[PDB]
Amino acid sequence: SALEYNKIIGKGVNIGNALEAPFEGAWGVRIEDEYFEIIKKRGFDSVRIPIRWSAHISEKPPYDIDRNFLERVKHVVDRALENNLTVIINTHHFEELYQEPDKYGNVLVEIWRQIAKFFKDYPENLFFEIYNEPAQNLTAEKWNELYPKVLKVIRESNPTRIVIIDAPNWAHYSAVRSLKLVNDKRIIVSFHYYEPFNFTHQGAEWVNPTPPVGVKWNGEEWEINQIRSHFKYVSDWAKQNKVPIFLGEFGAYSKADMDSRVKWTESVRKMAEEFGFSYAYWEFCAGFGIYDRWSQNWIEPLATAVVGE
Ligand code: NI
Ligand code: NI
Repeated sequence: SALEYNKIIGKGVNIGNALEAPFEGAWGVRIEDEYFEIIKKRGFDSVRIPIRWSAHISEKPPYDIDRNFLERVKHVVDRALENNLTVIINTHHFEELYQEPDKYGNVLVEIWRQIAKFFKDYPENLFFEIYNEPAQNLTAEKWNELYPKVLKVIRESNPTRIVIIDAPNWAHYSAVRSLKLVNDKRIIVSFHYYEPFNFTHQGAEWVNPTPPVGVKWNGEEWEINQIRSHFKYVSDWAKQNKVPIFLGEFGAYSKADMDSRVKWTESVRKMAEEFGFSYAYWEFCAGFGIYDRWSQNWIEPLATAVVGE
């Protein structure tokens, strides 16, 4: 039945550079109501909404999320659900957790206690995702310890809602094997795919050091074969552990030449489809965007590379 839920993720897109910034709009995107209609009409099944809850909580236990922030996330979720999209909400960019997980693990626990309580009565097509891209000091070991704790508390108020568990090491495809799965029939494991990194993140200012621009991805056979090896590796593991897979982010930065981006994106997307993985493109309208807010239209053929059909 987890597999049937994964199928309602289907074809997805992240709304990035929005609520996972230190505040909404700081990174260039404010989520407009009309985007959900636009995304649904284009052919997507789902949206994934990164959210930096840790920027809108009290310092003192039990770390109350600010009420106006919760109402803003409720509005966004509501608009997406009213467009009959599956919705995934996460916690994202919890900077202290990356550095000091032992110290901040219980804050993540309490954030999730509140969100889970707030959304408990929501329809089944709202999924929760405990944390985006565990990495740094939140090691595979420490993540295997923390995530079941958060899940326990989500389950107290939401006994059956799908919960997405990311692989550690920035949700690298390889990191799937280092995940210790709990016995829960309502989880989906997620990886993010940006290989080759030198191509998808060429010119990216936020990476140190910035890989140089001008890197090509040609869609040759050995290149395609590379994607298949990575995805077969995840599939093999997922089949053995009886767990659905969500490719929760993939995309190539717009400093890459468009032709390469199109071929890479189409290839990655077709590979996720080949192995039965749901997916969410990174991302809707910012630096990796498939939608142009100024021209008010999809960027083609990259959008088609994502959506297919
Ligand atoms: Ni705030
Ligand atoms: Ni509203």
